[PDB]
Amino acid sequence: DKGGFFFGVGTQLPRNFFPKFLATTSAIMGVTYGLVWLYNAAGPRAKTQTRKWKELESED
Amino acid sequence: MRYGNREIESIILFFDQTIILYTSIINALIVGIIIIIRKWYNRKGICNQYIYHIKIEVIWTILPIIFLIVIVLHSVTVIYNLEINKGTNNKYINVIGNQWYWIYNNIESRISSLGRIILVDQPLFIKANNNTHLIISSLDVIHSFALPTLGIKVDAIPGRINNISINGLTQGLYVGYCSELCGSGHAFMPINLIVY
Amino acid sequence: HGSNLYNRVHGNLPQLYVEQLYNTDEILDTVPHSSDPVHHMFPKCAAASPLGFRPYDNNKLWDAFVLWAIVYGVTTIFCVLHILKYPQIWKHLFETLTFQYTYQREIGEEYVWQYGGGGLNPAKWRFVKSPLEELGLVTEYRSDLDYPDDL
Amino acid sequence: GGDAEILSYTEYVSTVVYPTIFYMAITFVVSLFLMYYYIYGTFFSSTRNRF
Amino acid sequence: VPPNTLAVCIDCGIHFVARINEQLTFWPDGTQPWEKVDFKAVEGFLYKHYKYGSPLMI
Amino acid sequence: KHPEWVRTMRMFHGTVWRHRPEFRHPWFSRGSRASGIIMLVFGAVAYGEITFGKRLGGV
Amino acid sequence: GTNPGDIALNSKRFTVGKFVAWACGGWGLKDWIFPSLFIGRGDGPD
Amino acid sequence: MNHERPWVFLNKVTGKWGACGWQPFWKATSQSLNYIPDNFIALRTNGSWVRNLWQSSKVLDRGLNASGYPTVGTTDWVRIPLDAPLEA
Amino acid sequence: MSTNKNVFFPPALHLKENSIFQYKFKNLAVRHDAARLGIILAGPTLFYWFTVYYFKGMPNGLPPVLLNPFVNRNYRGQKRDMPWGTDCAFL
Amino acid sequence: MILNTNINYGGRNSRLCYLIPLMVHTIFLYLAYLIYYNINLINIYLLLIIIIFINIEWPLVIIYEYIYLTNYNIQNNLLYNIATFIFLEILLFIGFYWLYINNIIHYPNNLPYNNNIAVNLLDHLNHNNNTDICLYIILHNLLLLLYVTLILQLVHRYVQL
Amino acid sequence: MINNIMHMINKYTLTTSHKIIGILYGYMGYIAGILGYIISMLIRMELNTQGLAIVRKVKEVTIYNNWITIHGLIMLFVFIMPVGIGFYGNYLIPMLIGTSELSMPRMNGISFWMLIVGVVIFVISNVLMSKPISSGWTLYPPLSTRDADNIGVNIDLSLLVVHVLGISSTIGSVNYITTNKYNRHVGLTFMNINIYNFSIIVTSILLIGSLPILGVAITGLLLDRNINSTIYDVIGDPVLYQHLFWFFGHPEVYVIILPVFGLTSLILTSIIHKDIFGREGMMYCIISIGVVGYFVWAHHMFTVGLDIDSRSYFSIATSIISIPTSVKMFSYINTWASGRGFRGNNSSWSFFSFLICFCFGGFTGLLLSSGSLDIMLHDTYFVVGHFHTVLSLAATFGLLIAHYFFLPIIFSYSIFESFSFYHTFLLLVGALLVFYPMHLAGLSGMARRVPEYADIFIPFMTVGFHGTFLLIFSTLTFIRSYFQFLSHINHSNYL
Ligand code: HEA
Ligand code: HEA
Ligand SMILES: CCCCCCCCCCCCCCCCCC(=O)OC[C@H](COP(=O)([O-])OCC[N+](C)(C)C)OC(=O)CCCCCCCCCCCCCCCCC
Ligand SMILES: CCCCCCCCCCCCCCCCCC(=O)OC[C@H](COP(=O)(O)OCCN)OC(=O)CCCCCCCCCCCCCCCCC
Ligand SMILES: [Cu+2]
Ligand SMILES: [Cu+2]
Ligand SMILES: [Cu+2]
Ligand SMILES: [Mg+2]
Ligand SMILES: [Zn+2]
Repeated sequence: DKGGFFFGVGTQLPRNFFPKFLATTSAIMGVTYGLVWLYNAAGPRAKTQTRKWKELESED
Repeated sequence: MRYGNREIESIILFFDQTIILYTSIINALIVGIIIIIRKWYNRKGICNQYIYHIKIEVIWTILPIIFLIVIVLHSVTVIYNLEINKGTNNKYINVIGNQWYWIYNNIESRISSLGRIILVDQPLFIKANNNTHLIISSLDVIHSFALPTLGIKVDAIPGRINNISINGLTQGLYVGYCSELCGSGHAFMPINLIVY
Repeated sequence: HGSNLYNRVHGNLPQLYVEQLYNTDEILDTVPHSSDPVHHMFPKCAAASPLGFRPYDNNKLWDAFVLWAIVYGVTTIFCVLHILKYPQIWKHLFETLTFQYTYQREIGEEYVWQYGGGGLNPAKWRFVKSPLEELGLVTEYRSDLDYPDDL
Repeated sequence: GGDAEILSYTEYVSTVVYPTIFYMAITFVVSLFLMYYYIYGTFFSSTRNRF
Repeated sequence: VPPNTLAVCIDCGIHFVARINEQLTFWPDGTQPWEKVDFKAVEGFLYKHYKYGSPLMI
Repeated sequence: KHPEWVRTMRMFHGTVWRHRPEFRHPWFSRGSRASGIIMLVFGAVAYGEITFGKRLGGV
Repeated sequence: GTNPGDIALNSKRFTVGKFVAWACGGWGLKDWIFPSLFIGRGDGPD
Repeated sequence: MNHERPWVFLNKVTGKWGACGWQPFWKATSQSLNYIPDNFIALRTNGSWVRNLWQSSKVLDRGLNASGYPTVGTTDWVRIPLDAPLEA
Repeated sequence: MSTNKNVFFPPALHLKENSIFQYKFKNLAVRHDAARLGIILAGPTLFYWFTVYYFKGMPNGLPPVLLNPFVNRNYRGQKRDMPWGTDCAFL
Repeated sequence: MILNTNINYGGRNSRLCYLIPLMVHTIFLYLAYLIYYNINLINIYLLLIIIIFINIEWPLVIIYEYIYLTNYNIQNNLLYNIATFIFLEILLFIGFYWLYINNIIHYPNNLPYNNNIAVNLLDHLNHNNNTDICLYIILHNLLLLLYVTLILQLVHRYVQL
Repeated sequence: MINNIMHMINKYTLTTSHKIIGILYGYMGYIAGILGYIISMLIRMELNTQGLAIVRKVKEVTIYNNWITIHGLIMLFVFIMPVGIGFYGNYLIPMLIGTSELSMPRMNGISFWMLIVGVVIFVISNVLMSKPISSGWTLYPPLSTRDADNIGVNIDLSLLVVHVLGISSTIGSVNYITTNKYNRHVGLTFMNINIYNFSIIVTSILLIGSLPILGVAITGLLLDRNINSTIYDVIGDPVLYQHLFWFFGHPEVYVIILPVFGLTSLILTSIIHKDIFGREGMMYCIISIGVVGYFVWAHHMFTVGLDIDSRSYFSIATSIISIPTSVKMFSYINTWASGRGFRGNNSSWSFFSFLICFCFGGFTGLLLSSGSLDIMLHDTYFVVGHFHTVLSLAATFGLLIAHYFFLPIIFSYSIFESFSFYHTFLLLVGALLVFYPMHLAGLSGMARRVPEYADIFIPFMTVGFHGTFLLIFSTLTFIRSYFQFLSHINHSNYL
């Protein structure tokens, strides 16, 4: 019962550790996924990846 | 949907057999590990004496062996099936891997601007259903003629003349790569084959 | 710890410790004695743990510096050497990570986006427009930057 | 702790190890058959609509 | 286990007694006694060792 | 009077007892540590000359 | 199994130790802004 | 560190008591293997205040006339030290 | 007591042979080693010199090898700067 | 008196723990310099003098430790290490032979000259002979080494008996 | 304080104590691991973004090639072997058999300082000097000898780095075998020494037998570069170079892996409070893996042009080597059963990750054994997925088990379990996102050692981007946790 919400003392986990741990790791995964989506939606992209190009070379 | 060759079909079927075997083994071990972990975490089923079982050990050593001889035999036969079509050819083609471009019968092929990395200005043409012999080598350094969708991947090594047998069944353009580090322009040294 | 020289001299074969008044360190190159103090591996940790203390205190500047050097020293030396020898690589990295560099991006265009599921499959992809220019932070893309011509 | 379940060698082998292996064998056979059908589409005729 | 005490392995229930006997030997420099030596010189050496200790043969 | 016998006893009865046999030879230790120093200097100088391209002979 | 040392010089809001911890490891803005969650009950005799 | 030894609050009008003291606390981190924490609530003591509290509980709950003890500010609480067992 | 005694004044042992050397050659292993040495010294060595006596006034008629053809005098235009500084063999 | 320890070799601090690595560093940077500038940084003879001088330490400690610290356990450790070192040398020789016979076991080859019979009187035995190999002088050297081997074996057995 | 400074320097340079040499090996190994990780982050940032976003020029891809080659060399020869074999090998081997020191105390110090010399030469050559070696970690000629981007001397300095590392490894191996064979205390037979010692012995036997061949190959490269011979030229045998190098290549791999098996076995005995299931079986399987690894070297050259019979033979031999590792995996699974391993221990969870990842990597690598199927998977990202889901998820996690088990013992401070949980779990999830996609990008034809890829492969590199961000977070967490390990409190008040 000592320690913080996300950390315990020494080799003693905080109360209800694993649900909190999974939730916080899921939050971190979501944040990093958002960062990747942003860097793909505003980072360097070649002219061959535009909607026109990819939709015209996906037919024949 | 066609296959583009028979050797590729054989390789694909061997791959599928191995995939089935490994997935079965993984499922068995997953069930076992699930039982073990579920018992363990609840502090159940403890026995410090259980550190030996002769029958179980002998059986678990034997079992992987019998299921592995089949895989080995199948793989060997697939290799020889790849290599039988030599000698039944009527066309020869020679391929040279230069520094970041290819040469077919003394005709150069470099990347183009119409395609990003896949297309080439000068393809290599072979006739459908006609067995051909490719004599491959390189001038400066080691490259690797790689068309893995037809089951061809052979290194072009300086001073070493490799000889592969290529056969096409589906008409069209197959894209391949250098598949061997050769320098700065290794990523931009594509291969194009046209089966007509 | 404290020297054992009195015992060594009053020991049983004192002639072996005559060398100890030459240019010679006691701990490293002198004959060990029956009553020597026990030497530990990390003496700082060995002396601090039984008193409840971690070996290094961040409030002391000397200790903070020593621990920084122990943990982050060679890392930052390597980074500094690399940045000094390859200024342009880190310049380009900074340009890319700050959205200053766009290869061939246009204004108002849509670009393909797919997370997984194998290679590009037209039945799974989406198309995305740049939120930065949707908001208004971006109106034109810088051209003074280095451009990988012939690619 | 006091709630830990401690079993002797004979009891553990008989009531834990063997049923585990039995279930593993069942899983092995079932997975083999279902995977072969999943990929090829036929239980004994290799690829479907091809042969 | 401490040097000269009666200890019990309670895994096996066995009573044992460790004991350390030191290897005090004459300095091996060629001045070793070639014939039965008496207690006098040995008495002096043992006294010095028991009071201050003697080097190790490392 | 055997030379080996004399050498042994000298090692035990002839020289100040040193824990380290290399320290039993006072000058050789000085020579060896000087070798270490000059090898460090040689390494540093060679590194500097190779990288910069000026071999320090023109200066 | 920890001796806090001198409670007086470690209870301040800004300290050389805390800044060093932030730079290298062990402390950060999450500790100043949210002490209820990242310091919480803390470790000591009850 | 040096703070007050643990004491006992006692409210007169309500007649209700309770121990108290200063609890040090620090940010949680790894411990030390070779160190069993000393007496921190009652520094430099053999920890007799627990025995004194246990002995004095019957005295206090039974009703103690603590008019000879100092008060705490302007409230109705008085401090009883646990240096020695309380008999009165 | 200590073996040092026999280190200092070792016993002296009487031998029937005129010298210790001969005594050590009554052992089969040393005799066989001497036999090997004699075989090597007698057969090959004496024979080898005999040959240079037998063929003292005759030439070496071995056909010389062919190393470098004329059309390959440039060695394909390959850099040959040895580390010494000049394109010559260390020899 | 002296308190006796276990039978192992206790271990001494020595300057060889870094001098040999510094010697390797010196040799390799010297080679790099010779490759780059085509001129030695210091005289080769001075370098060899330094190398020889550093390595005279081993015999001194060997003598002074055999005089004092030696027993059968230590002798066995030393002899086993010698055996491992000899094994390493044999492996190095095998590797160089591999690098030699690689292009000689593959008999077919492309040759500037002709090696087909019935075109000249000395062409069939061309590819099959490398005549310039100093044959009977190599024979004499082999005789010398046989002398050395047999003499040394005989003397070793003689002293052991 | 001159005396104190010189005393410290003499303590850490003249030493021969196995404990001190072990801690030094561990320190160097961790530092080189961090450096390799930084270079890996550079590589990943190059791959994730499109349009040579970091090098900006096709002519300058030599920087990316240098990155991959130094990443490989740093992470193989200076991260795992110094840590797995150097650190716990020196610190524990004398203790586990009850003896004072290793045999040949001086050769131990010589080994460590040879390693340091190699690291110094490598760091100077590949950073302070221009146009460094850029030929992949397998220095294939004629690319590494007859090229245009590899002409400087620093390339030769890197080859000499390989030489010094080989010397150091040989010395260490000889020392370990000798100490384990004769210094065992009375009553301990050769096959009753605990599992870790035996694995170290077999690893040492592996290193002894193969390193001279690697030395021969590297001397061949140096001679081709310097004296202008033709061993590996258009009139030479680059395939001969490949044969020699890869004859060393696979023994190195099993040398890397086996000590991890030994350490995991030992730690398991320590944390599950039960003996190893079939200890004799595990020891025999370890020696079997060691011996069989000397006959499979050419499964890395199935497309070079080997004879068809040799292709079949090497596929067979690779399957043979696959068997005993499966035996060991089953033995581990049964060992954990019936035990009382700690339910909240980073060591336990790292063991789980090690087991799962090694099984998956072994399977993926058993697919690659078939010669025929190696036609479609040679030099694609399938091989990268394989040897990163083995090296960076089974070897790394075994070393994490050892790290989280031996820190309290060495330093005497317990471990911050919640912190370590964050680190290990984010390392697991991030790494899986980076390497798992590679597998399906290899079956799809993506070649390796390319900074620029076709547009067909975007999804795999997006998932890799995600994984790289998670990896950055995990490694920062790890380093900050360790800094917090040796630092006293920073806050304290009254409640
Ligand atoms: C042990 C060896 C090792 C390790 C640890 C790694 C770690 C990583 N590697 Fe790599 N890698 C190789 C061996 C290794 N690698 C080899 C041999 C090659 C081929 C070179 C070539 O092809 O020529 C290669 C090539 C390679 C490529 C090739 C790119 C290309 O060829 O196209 C890429 C790119 O994705 C990559 C990525 C990574 C990443 C993202 C990590 C890591 O970020 C992921 C795991 C990270 C960890 C956190 C480990 C870092 C360790 C520390 C944190 C020390 C802390 C202490 C311990 C826990 C003990 N590696
Ligand atoms: C790091 C350690 C490590 C380990 C343990 C292995 C283990 C194996 N490796 Fe590999 N490998 C590497 C490191 C490792 N490898 C590296 C670094 C490279 C790349 C070098 C490079 O190219 O740069 C590489 C490359 C590599 C290739 C190259 C493919 C190509 O380049 O063409 C091949 C193919 O033959 C291969 C095969 C194997 C096999 C068959 C095993 C087997 O040992 C795996 C055995 C494991 C098991 C089998 C698991 C146990 C399974 C069960 C639980 C029961 C199932 C059993 C049966 C049904 C029989 N490895
Ligand atoms: C019932 C819901 C199913 C699971 C929901 C998520 C997946 C959506 C549907 C999957 C099939 C179509 C593929 C598209 C998306 C696949 C995403 C993926 O992981 O691909 C890798 C891989 C790529 O392989 P694949 O998708 O090519 O699988 C083979 C598919 N066929 C049959 C067509 C050949 O995807 C999978 O393995 C599929 C299952 C994914 C489920 C992941 C659950 C665990 C989560 C771990 C953390 C991941 C963080 C991501 C966070 C994103 C949001 C914040
Ligand atoms: C102390 C122990 C040894 C220490 C070695 C230190 C150096 C390590 C480098 C290893 C290899 C170096 C190779 C460079 C030497 C080149 C020799 C050369 O030029 O060979 C040609 C010569 C035969 O010339 P040829 O044309 O046949 O003569 C015509 C008429 N007779 O043929 C020869 O001269 C062949 C000589 C033998 C082959 C080399 C194998 C190593 C032996 C060392 C030789 C001297 C090394 C000189 C290096 C200088 C820098 C230190
Ligand atoms: Cu190429
Ligand atoms: Cu290429
Ligand atoms: Cu391999
Ligand atoms: Mg390849
Ligand atoms: Zn017992």
